[PDB]
Amino acid sequence: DPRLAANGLRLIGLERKLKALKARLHEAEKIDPEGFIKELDARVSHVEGTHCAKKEFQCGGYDQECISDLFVCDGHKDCHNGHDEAEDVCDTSPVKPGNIFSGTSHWHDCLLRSDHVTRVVIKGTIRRNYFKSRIWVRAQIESDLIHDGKKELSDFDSKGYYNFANRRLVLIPIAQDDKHLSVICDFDRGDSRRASCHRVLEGTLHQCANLSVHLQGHH
Amino acid sequence: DPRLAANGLRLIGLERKLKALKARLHEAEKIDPEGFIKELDARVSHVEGTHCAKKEFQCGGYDQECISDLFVCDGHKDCHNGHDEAEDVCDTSPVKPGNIFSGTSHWHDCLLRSDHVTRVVIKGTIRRNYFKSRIWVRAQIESDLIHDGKKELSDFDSKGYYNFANRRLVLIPIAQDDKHLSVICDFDRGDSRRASCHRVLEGTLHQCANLSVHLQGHH
Amino acid sequence: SECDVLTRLKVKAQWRRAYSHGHNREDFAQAIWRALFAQVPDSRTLFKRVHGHDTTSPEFQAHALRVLAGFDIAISTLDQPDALKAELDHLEKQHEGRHIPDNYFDAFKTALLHVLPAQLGRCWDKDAWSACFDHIAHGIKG
Amino acid sequence: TYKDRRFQYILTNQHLFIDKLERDLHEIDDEFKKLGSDVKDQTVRHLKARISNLEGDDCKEHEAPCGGDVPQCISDLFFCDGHKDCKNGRDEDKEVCSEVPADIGSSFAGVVSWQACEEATPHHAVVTITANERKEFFKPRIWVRAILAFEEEEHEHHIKTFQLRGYYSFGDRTLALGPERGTKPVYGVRCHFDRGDDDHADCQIVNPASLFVCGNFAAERH
Amino acid sequence: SHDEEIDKLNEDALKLTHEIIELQEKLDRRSDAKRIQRAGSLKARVEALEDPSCPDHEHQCGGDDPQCVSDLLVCDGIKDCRNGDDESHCHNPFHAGDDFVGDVVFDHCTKRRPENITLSVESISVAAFFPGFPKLHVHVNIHKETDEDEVEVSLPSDAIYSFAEDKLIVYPSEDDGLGLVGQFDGYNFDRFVGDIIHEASKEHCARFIFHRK
Ligand code: HEM
Ligand SMILES: *[C@@H]1O[C@H](CO)[C@@H](O)[C@H](O)[C@H]1NC(C)=O
Ligand SMILES: [C-]#N
Ligand SMILES: [Ca+2]
Ligand SMILES: [Ca+2]
Ligand SMILES: [Ca+2]
Ligand SMILES: [Ca+2]
Ligand SMILES: [Zn+2]
Ligand SMILES: [Zn+2]
Repeated sequence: DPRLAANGLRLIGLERKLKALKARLHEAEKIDPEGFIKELDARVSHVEGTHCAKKEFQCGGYDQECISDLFVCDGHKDCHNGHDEAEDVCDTSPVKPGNIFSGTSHWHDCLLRSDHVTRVVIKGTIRRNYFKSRIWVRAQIESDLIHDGKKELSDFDSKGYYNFANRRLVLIPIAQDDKHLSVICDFDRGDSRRASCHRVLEGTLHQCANLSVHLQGHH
Repeated sequence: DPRLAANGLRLIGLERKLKALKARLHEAEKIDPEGFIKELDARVSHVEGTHCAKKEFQCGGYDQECISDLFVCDGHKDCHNGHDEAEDVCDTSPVKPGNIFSGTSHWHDCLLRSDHVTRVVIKGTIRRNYFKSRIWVRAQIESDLIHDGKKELSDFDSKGYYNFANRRLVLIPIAQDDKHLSVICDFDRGDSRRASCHRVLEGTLHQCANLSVHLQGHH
Repeated sequence: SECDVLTRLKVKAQWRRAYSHGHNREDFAQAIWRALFAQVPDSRTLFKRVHGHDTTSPEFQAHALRVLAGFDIAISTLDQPDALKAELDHLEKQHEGRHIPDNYFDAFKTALLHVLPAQLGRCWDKDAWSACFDHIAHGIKG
Repeated sequence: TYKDRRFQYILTNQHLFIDKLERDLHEIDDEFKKLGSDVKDQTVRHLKARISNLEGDDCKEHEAPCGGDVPQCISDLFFCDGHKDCKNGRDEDKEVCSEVPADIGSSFAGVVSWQACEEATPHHAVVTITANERKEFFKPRIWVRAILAFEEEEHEHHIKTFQLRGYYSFGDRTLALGPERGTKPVYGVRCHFDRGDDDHADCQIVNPASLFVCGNFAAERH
Repeated sequence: SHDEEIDKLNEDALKLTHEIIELQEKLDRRSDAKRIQRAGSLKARVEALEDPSCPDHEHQCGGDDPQCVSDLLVCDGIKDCRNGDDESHCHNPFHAGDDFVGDVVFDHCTKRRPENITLSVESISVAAFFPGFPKLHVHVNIHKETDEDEVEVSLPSDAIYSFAEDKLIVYPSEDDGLGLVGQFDGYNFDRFVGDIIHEASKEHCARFIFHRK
């Protein structure tokens, strides 16, 4: 064995290296350039606003064409550039059943709670083939309250819709007169994983709490 | 490897040597032959005196020509040998702003203080291009007094000038009636780094303290 | 410096700027406390009753606020020497019996004098504050 | 110690050796960089296109080549209509059926050498697609509305503008334009996109009737 | 034979080494500290354009679950954010000996109206019991050469750094209401904007862009 042994050592080295790189993958996944830019595009676009009316959908990013939000993701090309039927626009995964969005609820009205976890749990979706403009969502709203020294879950069943055009999930409490506030989430972070939410009164849309959920998801 | 190994050992030796010499540099910097001789020249020249009047500047060292100190470093060659515009003469670094001269003040009049640190801190200089004979200096005078069991800083803002011909910095207290004594420093040690100072009364030039500052400089 | 009529006025105005707007008031208080306990951690034992072990507890919040209220009465009455003397006597009574070294009062002072300029961030006078605090603290000690 | 300095001595001049190697590598790489470069893919595409054009095809009038490895000719009317008529399906290739040369806002410009009709010296001509329509039941043509305009001097200030309508044919790779409805049969345009991309074309400004060539310009997409 | 085969082995091994280091370089490019920084700076500009997410005197912990925390509680060694953000900012951009050189943007209040200002950090004192607001002793160095004269100045000044606001506050040393405030990008730390403000009117009358020298 001349320097064949040396080459063997080199090979052990390469094995070690490969192991290390594979380890680096976990840390590499924590960086999403494309997603970062999509987020910034979202936030900047929010600061810009639009020239469209309420209940209207602006076609491109720079584009000047407006469309009724009743025509967004309905299966028909309504924009001169077809943006209203684009895949990013029409992505149905913000309300894919099984999704569990969790976040901290910060109250500043209505209720006198300290900061606490809230989960929006997507339980089901209906999308009529004759009206694809909206997805009808059913979900469970859970809240971990450390009310009286000990912990207690406060949950309720709710129903509403996800509207593609403004990327908004509205959930009002199913037959829950019992002073459970509605929730309104905007998937305005460039993805289908995070949303800026509020606990609101259904009738007036008055915001009683600030809530920011991320998907995390798995109990 | 014949005696190649031996030569390698020699090389390690040389490396070691080089390291040691580089270490000796620090100690070598503590010796300034040229500066030593410049100091002695200064001190001897002080013992000698001059044949010039007050407010006059003697040209060379041995040279017999005298000049008004209003003509020293004014941009015009006034000495037969141009000494009044020489670089050593016209060096402006004794009062380069940022300089912090520190020394021990020894009082023997006016105030009843024990020996204590004083700092002359050069804060600014103005040199008119129409009158370069003098530099107008602004400075802060600080004194660390261990007056009553604990330490306390006694500082004041001051203003004056550096005159090239007699190498003298005069600083009188800016609007400080508050019994702060003036300071007069002579850069008479051959350099721009050390000065023989006095705390004096401005009106009479009476010397209340002996003070010898060196540059050191960096708080 | 010393606690003049004038420098008392200055301290009073600055204290207005720092304390009078009940927003971050409990946070101001708690900052003072974190600094104090950082300097003299042995002093936490004096505050067992009021949960000195956890300065974020509601009981300790209530405490620090009570403190700042007392100190507020003291500052507010720097120009009303009769009232000042009264409040100082009251605080003194509330503090007698408790073995509190000058040590701890110096800790309190240093804490206050570091949180204050962080609060105001601008125009403030540490010498005036030093003088007047010394007056108030001397009042509380005896 | 001494053994430590021996080990460190070995480490020190392995790094030195690595540094030398690195310097030598940089020399060699620098020497390699001075061997010219590779070629612009556009220059190659256009060269290949020019060769292809010089080679021609055995197609009949109203036929166009499918392209590809085995030459086959099919009808004008069979390109990009959703059914594969070429043995290799090229008549439905996504590149062949690029509708970009007829896109709204597309403008092709270039300097014209005239041979008749206009007695002006070489100036630019620009033809701009202003509208289009591709009927879903007849996809082998894109019907277009265009405008032919001429570059004229700062002194003229009475520019001439010709409104045109016509089509783009995929197989021909041809933009054919004639006078708009009721607009004086003065000019027509024939552009052939034969440089291998959707961005250059050989145009002629012709008489709408005789197809007589009035002038030629090498069009470029701007 | 026993050399040709060995050489082929060494060759395949070199090529493998190359492919492996290539993967590593992709990994490195993705996580390149400079790139992440630039991203942070961009995000920061966007944040500047948005409405503040926190009350006037609070700090946004950031993250996918935002939270506001008192400015006085940032970098005091006690975790107040649920994500501990208040306790990981804590690297002071200024070190004893650092120089920053700022070039003028606009200026209509400073005495010398200089082209550039050098800010020299001389010392830093961090109270162990209050580490969130380090105190610096700095010198403001200016050198202006007009026709009538040449003026040089080195003004000793006291400063505070706020980790909460990523901000250097240099208190005036001369007899004008003129203080220097350096706002850091949040992610850069080799560049800040130095606004000169009247301690009283709060009026913003000069701006210099400072870079680490
Ligand atoms: C001038 C600064 C200070 C002020 C204004 C002040 C004021 C007060 C006030 C208002 C109370 C509330 C008493 C009550 O309402 O029953 C109190 C209690 C107390 N103080 Fe102070 N104080 C000061 C400094 C200190 C010092 C330095 C210490 C030593 C760490 C100290 C130790 C205590 C303790 C142990 C209590 C009672 C705690 C309890 O309720 O269990 N104080 N003080
Ligand atoms: C400041 O500006 C002057 C020119 O106006 C230049 O000569 C000098 O080097 C500059 N100093 C620094 C440190 O930028
Ligand atoms: C103080 N208690
Ligand atoms: Ca649609
Ligand atoms: Ca002269
Ligand atoms: Ca076909
Ligand atoms: Ca903290
Ligand atoms: Zn932060
Ligand atoms: Zn200084």
